[PDB]
Amino acid sequence: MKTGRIVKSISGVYQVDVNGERFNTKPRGLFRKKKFSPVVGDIVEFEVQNINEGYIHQVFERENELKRPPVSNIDTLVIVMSAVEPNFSTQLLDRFLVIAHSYQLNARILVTKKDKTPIEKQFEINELLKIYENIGYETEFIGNDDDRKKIVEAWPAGLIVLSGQSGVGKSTFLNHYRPHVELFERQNGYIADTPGFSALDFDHIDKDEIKDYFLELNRYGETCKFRNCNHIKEPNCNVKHQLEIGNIAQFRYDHYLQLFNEISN
Amino acid sequence: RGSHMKTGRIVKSISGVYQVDVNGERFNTKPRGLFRKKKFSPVVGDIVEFEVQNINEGYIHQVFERENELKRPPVSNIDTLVIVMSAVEPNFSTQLLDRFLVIAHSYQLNARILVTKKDKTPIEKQFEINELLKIYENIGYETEFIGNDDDRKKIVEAWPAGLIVLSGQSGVGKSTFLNHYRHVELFERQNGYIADTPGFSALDFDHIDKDEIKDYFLELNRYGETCKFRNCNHIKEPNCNVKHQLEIGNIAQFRYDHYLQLFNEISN
Ligand SMILES: [Zn+2]
Ligand SMILES: [Zn+2]
Repeated sequence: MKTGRIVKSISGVYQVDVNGERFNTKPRGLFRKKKFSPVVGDIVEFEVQNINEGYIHQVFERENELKRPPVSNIDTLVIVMSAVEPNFSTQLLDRFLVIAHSYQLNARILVTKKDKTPIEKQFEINELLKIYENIGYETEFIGNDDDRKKIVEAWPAGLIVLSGQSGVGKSTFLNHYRPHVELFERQNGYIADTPGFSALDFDHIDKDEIKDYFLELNRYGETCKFRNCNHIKEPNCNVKHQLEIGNIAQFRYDHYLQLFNEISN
Repeated sequence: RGSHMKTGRIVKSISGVYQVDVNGERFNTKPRGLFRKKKFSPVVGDIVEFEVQNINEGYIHQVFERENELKRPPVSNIDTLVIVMSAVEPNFSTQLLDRFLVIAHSYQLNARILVTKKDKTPIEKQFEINELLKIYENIGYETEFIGNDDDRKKIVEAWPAGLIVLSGQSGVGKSTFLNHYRHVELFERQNGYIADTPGFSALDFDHIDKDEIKDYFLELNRYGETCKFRNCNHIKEPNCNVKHQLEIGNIAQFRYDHYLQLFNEISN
């Protein structure tokens, strides 16, 4: 028996990587079901046959997954934002982070097009990224002067998936590895060759979960007077309080309220 | 207005006054003479009978025989020792966990296993760890694997009734469980109490003989019953059921390996 990640799917043959060695595996004889469809990202236990073939015994229960593209067990969603063309937007970035955590994904932030960004504007984005760093995210600000392969190689261990709108430069990263979805090797893991549905979407989300996905509202929410305080019109609200003494950025709370209202309608 | 003689647990010990919890009510008790005359040696966790004096104080009558204890810190009558290990920072070690379980059972403590930092752990490593925890489960331990997402107060509340002591080394996430509650003190929870402790160490080559080690590998204990050899240490003895169960996969190699290393280490 061997364990590894499915990196490639084609006509019901699943290619599992085990310590850099590829095995062309299939489902064992019995399996056809609603719970019988492996995806790229799946961790499987398989029995070796014919040197580099095998028969999948179990698919481990997925920690997470996306439907478009179909990919499971994502270790880090990199949210890719351009500094210009279009302008860096905390409204958009806050939306993306919320959707990331709605799918249970760890996220980090990558800003592109530094070399096309006026330095005064660069310094504005820097102070904004420090508020995201306060909240708990890793942030990077790059342009054409930075080695993209080494950026990708240095990201945390495991499966990287890139997410972000068209034209932010995701393919500039994905073409150091590439030329449906396939995983490619990094020194300490993998990267998917297809972005996470680009401008990512929420799937099902209720108005009461949004505060969970603002990680600082989540934290500061723990002592709000009301049990399930939405931090909107509740008295004795510690989010309102931490906002008032400046440990929550106003744009974060503004975006929270906008999204809360959007989801209710 | 209540009864005269009461039984409960010492939750706090400060300068010769022993605070005793009787059904959620605290009584500050001591021996009924000069503190000098050293009559009782009570420890946090002790079950004691006292006579009620001046409303919410008392005279200790009797400390019941300890079912178990630690000397460091000094705490008796532990219902569950929770061994807290990180998945990462530092890396999960079946070597260290096996050692901790041996110390635990050497003090006749029931143990369970808590792994932290799931959220900092690459998913492929998480599944490796889930696969190792299933082996400890087959051996008969309760196991949990948590990160930041999980509700601590809730987990710490859902553990078996009575006194929980968390044990594990520096920087593993233990402080985080206790902050929903706050030498040593017990804090009330629904269904019992909880306390802290800084992990084990010089407790192996402290009171354990080479011949006891196999008692505290719970599956070696159980399989050892039908070894032909008297006092079988499962090393080179023939007609060894441990060696046999191992050969057919009922004992994990890493368990037998850790047993062998520890045995050789205590032969010094
Ligand atoms: Zn609130
Ligand atoms: Zn034996």
